[PDB]
Amino acid sequence: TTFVALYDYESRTETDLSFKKGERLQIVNNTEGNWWLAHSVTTGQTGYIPSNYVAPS
Amino acid sequence: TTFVALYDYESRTETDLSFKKGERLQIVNNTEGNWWLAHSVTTGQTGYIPSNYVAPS
Repeated sequence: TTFVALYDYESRTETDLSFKKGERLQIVNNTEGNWWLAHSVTTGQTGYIPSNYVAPS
Repeated sequence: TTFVALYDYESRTETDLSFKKGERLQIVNNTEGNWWLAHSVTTGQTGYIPSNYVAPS
């Protein structure tokens, strides 16, 4: 499966991809899973996590 | 819904969350969508993208 960018995006970190509207992108298989923005109830810290590292309670 | 961390994770960028195995985490609503590792066919560059910025071809 190929995706098309709907908008321009500028990278904020060393790991995200900059792209322009119209680019064709393919999903890369990755053991970490998709990444989600999460809040730790335990510590109060907040940021992105790799989905394959967690499980529902 | 709450998730539990299955492993320790150390942050690599300014935006990911470090956590220890056993922490309780909640998903933050986010306009960007989940993030996926992608390869640009157009440019050859590779990195994470916000899913809500793309659509299937």
